[PDB]
Amino acid sequence: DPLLPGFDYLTLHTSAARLRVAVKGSGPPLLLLHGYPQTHLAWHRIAPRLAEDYSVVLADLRGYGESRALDGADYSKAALARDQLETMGQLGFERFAVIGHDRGARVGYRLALDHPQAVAAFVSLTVVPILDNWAAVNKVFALNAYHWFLLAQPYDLPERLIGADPEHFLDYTLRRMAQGRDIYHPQALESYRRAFRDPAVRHAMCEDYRAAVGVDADADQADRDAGRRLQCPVQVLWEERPYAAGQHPLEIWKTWAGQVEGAAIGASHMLPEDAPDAVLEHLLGFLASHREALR
Amino acid sequence: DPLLPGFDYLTLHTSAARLRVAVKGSGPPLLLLHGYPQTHLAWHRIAPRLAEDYSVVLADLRGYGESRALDGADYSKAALARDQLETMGQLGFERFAVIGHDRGARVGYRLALDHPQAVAAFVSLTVVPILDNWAAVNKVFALNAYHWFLLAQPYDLPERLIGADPEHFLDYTLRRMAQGRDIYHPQALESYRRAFRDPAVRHAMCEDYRAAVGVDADADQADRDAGRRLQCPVQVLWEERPYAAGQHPLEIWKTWAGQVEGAAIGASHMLPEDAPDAVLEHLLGFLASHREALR
Repeated sequence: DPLLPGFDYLTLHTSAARLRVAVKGSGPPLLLLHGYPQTHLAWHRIAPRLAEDYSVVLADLRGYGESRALDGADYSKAALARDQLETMGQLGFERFAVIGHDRGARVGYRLALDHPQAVAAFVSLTVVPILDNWAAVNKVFALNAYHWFLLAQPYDLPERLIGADPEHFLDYTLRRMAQGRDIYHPQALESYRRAFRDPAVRHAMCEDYRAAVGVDADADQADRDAGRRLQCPVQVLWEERPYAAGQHPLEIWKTWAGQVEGAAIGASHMLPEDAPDAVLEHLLGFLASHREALR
Repeated sequence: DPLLPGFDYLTLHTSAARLRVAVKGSGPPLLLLHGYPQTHLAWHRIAPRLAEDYSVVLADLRGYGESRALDGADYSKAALARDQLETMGQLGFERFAVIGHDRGARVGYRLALDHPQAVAAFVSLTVVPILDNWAAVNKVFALNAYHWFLLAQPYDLPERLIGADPEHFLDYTLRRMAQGRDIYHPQALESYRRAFRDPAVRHAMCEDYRAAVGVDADADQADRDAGRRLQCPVQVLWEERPYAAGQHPLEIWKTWAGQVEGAAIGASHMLPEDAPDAVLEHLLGFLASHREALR
């Protein structure tokens, strides 16, 4: 079966970037933002169903997939959030919903915090804000999430290590993230592979991880200091696994937003590809219940 | 000037290993154990002065330098501590002092805990027990010490990453550890380089880091559970830098031993090569004050 039947592939030119987007549908707009180490194809099992009722926009994040900075460039969440405002603006949308997974949910919440008039609703798949992740670091988190600390090392240490046999590191990572499950469509896999083989993409990924340690975390701290919260309805869909005290995703989001719901999904971290029907059921229910927000 | 003038280079055959040792001197025995990513040459600025008054034994740790396991082998601190008992035994010593740096101080304290009748005195350069290190893990520790979490990843992930351009990773690490200071004698450097270019050595280093997460930490927990402490005089020489509450090396050692002294040294982590005269002053003073222990 076809990946993204009827999606129109575009390149958009912004002030700081050349961005790959794919679009389909009619009605209220939804922007869907993939994570690491993937691309917009990560949404292939979800986006077509959504395009039956909504305007659907899929982007590659700056530096990932086929999207690229024009330059020394800024790969901070704030900067990639600006990319999203400009992308949706050009396509004709000043206000829209945002559904993110992994790094894209990080671009998502930054965008909703910086530009609350632009974000109608926000869905996070598997993510809480980086400020909360950093406070929870301990031995087992650093082991499970070792790459968060390797990829943030100064330029060019991690680029040299991951750049040696790129496809091997890519595949290993993907298998680990999926808990060994056969969820990667063979054609989407070659797309994830060719991006990771591009040294520019690997560099942009490292820059993302550096920004997570630094400027992104500073931004989140300044918001918590100001008591600034997301102003729209929020849904969080999380991986079913134990959460320590204070680390439950629903409880964490409730400290960032006045209007929060969510649900556990019995699949791996890679929710879009591993549990698309479960996710879709919750997404569709959430967007329906908040159709007034989308107006 | 010559590295290790008058040291006799030996190979010793134990039950589980083929070990490189270098020896010189006469009088009470001292065993000196290097750290990562080095070899016994790391002691070249200290060992000759000590051999003027003591029997001096330098070893390469199992898997590092020219030492190797006979096999699937065990690279846990307990196992390498057994190597030390056997090495000193063969050379004619049933009881001896132990001076360790970095990983060798970890072999050292395990040996002193498991075999208190064999250890007359113990010096740690830059090290506290791994149980204490794990309890202190937070965001900045995982960034500073990223390799502790990369090298512990399942076989063969880290071996593939570090094995790509070995000498480049080796040199980078060495420069980072020395805080950019020109402390590496050009001939000792080629020795550290040729070991790291050996895939067997890189594998043994990863196994060390895995054992630190697992069996080593379990061993330390079981000792603390039993209230078992080192029975000999202890000296700790530490890098002059800020220490958080409960993390001061002197305070930590006092929870592991009844007889503890120490001092801050104004140099980098690589104390044997960066501050040999400062270290020697404290070592010599400590061994002199405890000459009754050495009997």
